[PDB]
Amino acid sequence: SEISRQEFQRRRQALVEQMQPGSAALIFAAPEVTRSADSEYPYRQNSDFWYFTGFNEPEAVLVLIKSDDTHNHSVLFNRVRDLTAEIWFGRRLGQDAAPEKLGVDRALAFSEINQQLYQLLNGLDVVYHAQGEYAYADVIVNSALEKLRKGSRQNLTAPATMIDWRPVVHEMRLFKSPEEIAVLRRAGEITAMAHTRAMEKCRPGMFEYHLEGEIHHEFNRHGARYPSYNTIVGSGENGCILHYTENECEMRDGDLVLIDAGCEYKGYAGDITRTFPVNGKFTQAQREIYDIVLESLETSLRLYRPGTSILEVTGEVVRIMVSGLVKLGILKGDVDELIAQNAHRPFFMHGLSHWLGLDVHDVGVYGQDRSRILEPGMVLTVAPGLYIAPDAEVPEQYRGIGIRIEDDIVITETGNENLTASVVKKPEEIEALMVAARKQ
Amino acid sequence: SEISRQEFQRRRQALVEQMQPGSAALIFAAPEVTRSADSEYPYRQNSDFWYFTGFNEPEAVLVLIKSDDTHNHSVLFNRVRDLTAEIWFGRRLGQDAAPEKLGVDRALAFSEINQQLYQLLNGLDVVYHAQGEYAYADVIVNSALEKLRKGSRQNLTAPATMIDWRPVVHEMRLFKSPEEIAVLRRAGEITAMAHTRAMEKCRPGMFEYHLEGEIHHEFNRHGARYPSYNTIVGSGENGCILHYTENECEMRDGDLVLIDAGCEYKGYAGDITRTFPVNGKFTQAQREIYDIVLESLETSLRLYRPGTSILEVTGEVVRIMVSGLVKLGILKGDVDELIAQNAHRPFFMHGLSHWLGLDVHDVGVYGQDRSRILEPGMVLTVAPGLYIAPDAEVPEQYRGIGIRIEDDIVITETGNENLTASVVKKPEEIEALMVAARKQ
Amino acid sequence: SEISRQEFQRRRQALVEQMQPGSAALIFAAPEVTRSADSEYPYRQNSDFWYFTGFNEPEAVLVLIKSDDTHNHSVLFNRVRDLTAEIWFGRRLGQDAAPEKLGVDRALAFSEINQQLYQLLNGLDVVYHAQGEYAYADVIVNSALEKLRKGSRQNLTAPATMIDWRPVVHEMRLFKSPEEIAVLRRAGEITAMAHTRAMEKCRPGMFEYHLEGEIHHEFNRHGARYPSYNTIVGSGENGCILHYTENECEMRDGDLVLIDAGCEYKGYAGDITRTFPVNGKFTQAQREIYDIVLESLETSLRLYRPGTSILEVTGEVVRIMVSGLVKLGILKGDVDELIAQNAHRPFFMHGLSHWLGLDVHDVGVYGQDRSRILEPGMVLTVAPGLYIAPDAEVPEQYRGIGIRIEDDIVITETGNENLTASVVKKPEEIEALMVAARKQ
Amino acid sequence: SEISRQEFQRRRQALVEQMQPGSAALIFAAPEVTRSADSEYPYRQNSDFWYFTGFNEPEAVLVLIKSDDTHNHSVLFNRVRDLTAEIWFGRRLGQDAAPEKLGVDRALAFSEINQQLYQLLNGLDVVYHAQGEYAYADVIVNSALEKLRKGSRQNLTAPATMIDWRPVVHEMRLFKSPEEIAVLRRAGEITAMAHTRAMEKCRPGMFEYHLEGEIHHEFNRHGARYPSYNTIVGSGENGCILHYTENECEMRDGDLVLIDAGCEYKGYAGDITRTFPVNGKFTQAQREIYDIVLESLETSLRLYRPGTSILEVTGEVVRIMVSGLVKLGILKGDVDELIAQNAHRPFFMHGLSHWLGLDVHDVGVYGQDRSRILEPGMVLTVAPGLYIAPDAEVPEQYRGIGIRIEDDIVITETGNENLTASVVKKPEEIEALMVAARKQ
Ligand SMILES: [Mg+2]
Ligand SMILES: [Mg+2]
Ligand SMILES: [Mg+2]
Ligand SMILES: [Mg+2]
Ligand SMILES: [Mn+2]
Ligand SMILES: [Mn+2]
Ligand SMILES: [Mn+2]
Ligand SMILES: [Mn+2]
Ligand SMILES: [Mn+2]
Ligand SMILES: [Mn+2]
Ligand SMILES: [Mn+2]
Ligand SMILES: [Mn+2]
Repeated sequence: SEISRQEFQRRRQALVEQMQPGSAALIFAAPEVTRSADSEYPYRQNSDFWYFTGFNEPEAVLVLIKSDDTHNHSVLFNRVRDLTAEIWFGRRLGQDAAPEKLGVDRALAFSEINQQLYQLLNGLDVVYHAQGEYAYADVIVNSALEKLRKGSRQNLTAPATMIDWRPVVHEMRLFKSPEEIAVLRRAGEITAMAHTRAMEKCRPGMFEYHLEGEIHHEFNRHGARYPSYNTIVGSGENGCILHYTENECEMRDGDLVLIDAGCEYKGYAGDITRTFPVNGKFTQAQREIYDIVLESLETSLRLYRPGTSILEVTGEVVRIMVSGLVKLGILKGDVDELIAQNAHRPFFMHGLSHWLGLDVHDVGVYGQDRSRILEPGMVLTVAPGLYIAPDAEVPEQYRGIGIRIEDDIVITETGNENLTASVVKKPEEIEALMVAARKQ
Repeated sequence: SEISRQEFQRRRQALVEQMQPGSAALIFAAPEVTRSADSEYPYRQNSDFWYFTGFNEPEAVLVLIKSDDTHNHSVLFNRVRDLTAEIWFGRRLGQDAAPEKLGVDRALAFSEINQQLYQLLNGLDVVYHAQGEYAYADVIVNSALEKLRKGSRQNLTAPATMIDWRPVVHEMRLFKSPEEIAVLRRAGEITAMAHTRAMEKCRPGMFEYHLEGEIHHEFNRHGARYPSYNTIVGSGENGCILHYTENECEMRDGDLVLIDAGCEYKGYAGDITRTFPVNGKFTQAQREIYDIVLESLETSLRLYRPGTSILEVTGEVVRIMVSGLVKLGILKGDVDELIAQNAHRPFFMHGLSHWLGLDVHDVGVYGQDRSRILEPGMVLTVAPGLYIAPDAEVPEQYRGIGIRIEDDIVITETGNENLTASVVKKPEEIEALMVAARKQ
Repeated sequence: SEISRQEFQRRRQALVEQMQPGSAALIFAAPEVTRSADSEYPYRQNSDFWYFTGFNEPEAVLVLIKSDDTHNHSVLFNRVRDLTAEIWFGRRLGQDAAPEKLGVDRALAFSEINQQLYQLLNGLDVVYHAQGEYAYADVIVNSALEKLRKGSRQNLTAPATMIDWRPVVHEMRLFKSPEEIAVLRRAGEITAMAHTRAMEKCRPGMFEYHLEGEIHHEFNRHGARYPSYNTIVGSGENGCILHYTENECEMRDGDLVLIDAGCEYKGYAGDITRTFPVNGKFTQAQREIYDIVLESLETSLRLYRPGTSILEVTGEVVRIMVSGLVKLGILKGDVDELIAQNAHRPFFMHGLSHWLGLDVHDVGVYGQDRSRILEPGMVLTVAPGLYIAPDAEVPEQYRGIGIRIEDDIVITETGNENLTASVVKKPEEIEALMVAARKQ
Repeated sequence: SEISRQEFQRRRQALVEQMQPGSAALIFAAPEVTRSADSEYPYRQNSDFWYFTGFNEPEAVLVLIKSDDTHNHSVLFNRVRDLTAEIWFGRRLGQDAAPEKLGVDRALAFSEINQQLYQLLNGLDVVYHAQGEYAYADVIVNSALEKLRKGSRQNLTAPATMIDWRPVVHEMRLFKSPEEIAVLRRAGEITAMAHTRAMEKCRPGMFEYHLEGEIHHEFNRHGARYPSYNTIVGSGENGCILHYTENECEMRDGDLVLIDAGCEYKGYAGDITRTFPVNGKFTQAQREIYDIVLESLETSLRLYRPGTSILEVTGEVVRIMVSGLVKLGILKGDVDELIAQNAHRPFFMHGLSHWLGLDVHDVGVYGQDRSRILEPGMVLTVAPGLYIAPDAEVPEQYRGIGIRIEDDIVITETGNENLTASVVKKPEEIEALMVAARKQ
């Protein structure tokens, strides 16, 4: 699966449709980023710039100009071609090939941007710009507007209105197209395959990072070179740390391991969590906590549909959790009183669901307390968990247990589709999978 | 292999030994670095801060104070402990545990640095600071010195002399200790194992990135989670691009593949290049170029020793190259005239050798044209290559061939030790290794 | 004459009337300005901040909030009272006295602005801000908007639209109210008195700066402590330099002296130029150039009225000038051809007229080539001049002559009113005035 | 009096003498400074740049290069000549005329500084630079050093040591040469003439600013165009505000007026304070406070000499003050106990003496509590005062009285010379002077 030329074109048009007449929108590429000294991290394009271009170079700027309600055109600034820079650091699109390759009307050298950008904004009424996203962008934009402001004797005028395009663009990204869902579907499959492999490879005596290596190799073999976020492999008490990425410990027989990992496929994020016994067999105490988290996930997957909200499903999860914990003697008292006192918060201290897309924690307005009514095309995670601290004042057998189970879904017309159900989560199925692998 | 507490202590003392009396040296940690939106790249500590601390947190500053020629002490600023930040993002050293863990006299909260740093520099004559390394550091340091400058009514005075410690510290890093060599030795072994595996797995129809996945998995299984630089896998004409990292192409029977990859083990970089046929059998034309590059490497490995230089060995390599190319009809004319006209430069257009250590392109003064006389403890690469452009005006059979062969060495008392010789480079040995694997 | 409380109130309301509902306008005070080391120049408030407040302290910000089409309110941030800062640097308004004194609804400490401003902008749709006017303002505003942008979990939202209020406010300042005209009328009288005094005091052997001292003393005695711009006193060849402020030369019998000087009365600028003989008697050559400049001024004063433009009157001046110069043999050829070739530009190389108000070069849109149709209430200068370079290739007697004559006017319903006609400009009247004084 | 070419040359050499061999010192000119919109304050050169050049243009940089202990040379960067910029804003030195006019070896265009400065610092060991003085300077200097740091392949190296030249240069400025003393002597005379005139012109009903106008006119007529600081004219209760510059009040019969004003002559500051009755006749209550302040001044003028300190003389002044106040019933108790409790501080709350030179609050180290031993050539103020608040709990007749009397002196071999004694300070002499004038 991939995103077509035509889809990138549609997105630009959909933004232009919402822009005021006599305006220009400016979307900047991400800077390169130092890892150490002269070496750089692998390049990651800005998600919003990527969304309208599918162009993976730095030092580029998309300018969409709306002259009026039926006339508009696109200008790309990008790096000029250069034999020496390309023998070294690899090929560039340049200006000649860009109009056709990327479907833009004009392409200009990024090195000429300060000489050209103000001429493009001259006489417009509005400029859409994401101020404070990048410093190099703010410098370029403020420098253009100052030229126009001070150039009234050269008959130049600046647009007096500056509008943030992020709310508009993030509201667009919140609703996935059929193509986007097809890509995210494959990101979910790739990620599931990686998690199944981690379960099948796990043995006591391996280190947490060994499972990270297995996962990343699986991402890569399907053409997802990078993860969408830093992989979490928290065995034992490390599973009580929500974003544990040290992954430095020897995995011990008797412990659970919590794996939170997701690939990045064509820009889009997978995001799955699975928790399982290192030795392939859940203890009674481990099952008791795991069952509460699994019921939470399974109930949420039933409930999520158009018309409800993350807040409303979260409330049901809290009920399931508080009731389960009371039955184990981890909480004491009346369920409804405990719910009203948020007595689950020491054990479940994060949100159930976030938007998913070009970023793992994707853009889009949630509403107060995540009360926004869900609609078809919204893509989100379902990620209940329970984390009992090593020093919690609860029965000994629950102390130092961290369990999360997380799936990725898309809201459909009548309910939801689970993108990550191809990796098992029922305990009996986890155990069968690990036994099968240990034979072979 | 690892670096001991005592070794970190020795390094600090070695720097303090060179500092003026009545001075303080300020060494800042690296900032966290955004990959996209709220997600961050895996943290990489500043190599110089790492060198004196082996401490892998951001928002930390080492202050070494030399009161006089026998009195000095160390102060660490680091992140305070915090239960909520640690349930989320994982554990912190804090101030209580830091003196013992890191061998410093005092530890203070990074959040108090602007209230404390000027009190530490008050009345000193010199401050050692790497100006322009990090903006957040320059702001902290300039803000401290301004307080002191303007506080003469509170009996405060600023050191009038600011010295860059980088030349001193980089001259220290240039000469590896026995422990550093032991670590780099293991980085070389780990990297060699990865390159052997890539050769053994390569088949036509696999993609360049598939070999990247194999390599990274091998790094990880030996406890080197990250590469020291972005992995290069350039098959066919892609091998003519020196830092090709797209690794996006299907590998074709008939083509060579150039793999440039290195692990990062305990901070230290491996750096190996091997070029081999995708189908396991070099053609006559491929052998003809490969043999020139291999002779270049083998001769350089014989020559490198105390007393010579990168420049002097490079001159021998150029002779070997120009002579080989003339014999193939790729160059025409008198060898010595061609050498004097640098007629190899269209085909070999980079340096033979760089320093290697905590950075792949390691710190240390090279001298003019890399004429610095080599001494025991210097660690460096030997990396001859020949790159014939797809459109070079040479016999057809050499066009689009990129070959590099690179090993890592340390200068010893009587010659050099090859850290990366455990992966094969003689063509007959490459071919045997790939045939053996293809059986199985 | 002065500006009333009620007038400041009217101005704010007139701006609020034009603002969108659910918006806030932010108007910042000028920073203090170093002259040398710890000493500062006399404080000059930002003209726009002054316009809405008549408040002459630094570190102040006016926030006008339009909740909707009938509800709005004002908030002032200003310096808190402080006994020690006031024993030293003199009295402050503070927060208690500000609402009544300045007619604002609320007053808050400037030192709390970063804690309060974002709460004032929370949930608004638009913010009016003059971006790039002051750096300290941009930092305050961007810091507030970032808090709101990132505070969606605390139910905060930033206005997505930022609008420059300068075009609106400068269009307001362009049309003077009856009170403003009364003040500018007195600024013109004060300035005229100063220029008359300079003529009456001038003797050969005095220095240019001596006339500057006379002028400034006259400004001050009428309660205009500061000039509106740096005083020009260019005798002889110095009169060929348009903004000559060195005023360092001995004034010579035989030379003309050009005095360009203006007071600042209650914020408003006077701006007069008079040129006269140092010895009180114009030569034939001096009269010949002076008469052309005077006819230019006198014709322009007849012509300026609603319905015409600076461009249209400038064209008449150019005709008068080119014709006069041709008659003197300073230009050669056909008048209309010379006009079409802009042959006056070596001698008259600046505009005839600029807007006048709180700034000497006052705000307001001129239109292309200053073609904007004039309307009652516009206040402007009329300032023709001719400058013949010491090395111009013209008859010897005109070389090194600089003459400008400048008056300040306001456009009325049927023509214009001359605010600066109380200082003489007809040569016979200049000469009588200087003879009378010499007796003283 | 003026400062010779030779003296500027001597100063540069005296600095070069103290510089390390293989170093360059960088001294930047002051920026132009906005008063409002496009209008600028009168230009004031940086005192340190002025000290070595007597050059009064912006955008200039003096580079003094010490190659070794007998070889050094000077380079000026300054504005290029330009006919259009000079017809408008007046003449420029340029590069051709600068070597001779300013006694420098080479002059280069300021517009080429980023292309040339790094070539001047290449290969030096030390750079003397006043970091944080001006932002435009820090940008220029850091940009040069970065070029050198990163240009090792072009055989460039940066000086690793940066030293603040301000301590050295300010220690030079602290000791005035015979020429400097001659100029400061004339600044004292000019300032005294102005203060005598203010006394002679004062009548009840005049405003405070009227005396400011008289003073400034007197400065100007002697060729001191600008004051060295903003003039203070505090009548009545305004005299209790130390730096009262509003000067807005009608002067009332019965009140004292405190005038603090100083001219700037050839860069050097006069600084005199005189307090006198508005109506020409001191009351008993006014005399009682005035006599304490005058005894303080007269005793200090006797005491100041090489070997003592500002601290030591201040202690004598405090004794005189506490004793006087006790006799008036303004303080109660034992003199020595009151002195030990600093019981004078409500009434005398500033220092007695500051250094005087190119800045009114001149550069130079004071020592702890101003304990530095005085030496011939030091120039300083002597400025005791007593300020009784309108609401002080003291006998009614002393409330709202502000009196300061300040003279400028230079330490000589055997004592001091009073530069400002030509304006009267004994009350009987003040009264005679005002009576004489009233006849005018
Ligand atoms: Mg347990
Ligand atoms: Mg071929
Ligand atoms: Mg003449
Ligand atoms: Mg009284
Ligand atoms: Mn997750
Ligand atoms: Mn998630
Ligand atoms: Mn390599
Ligand atoms: Mn290498
Ligand atoms: Mn004028
Ligand atoms: Mn004017
Ligand atoms: Mn004073
Ligand atoms: Mn003083």
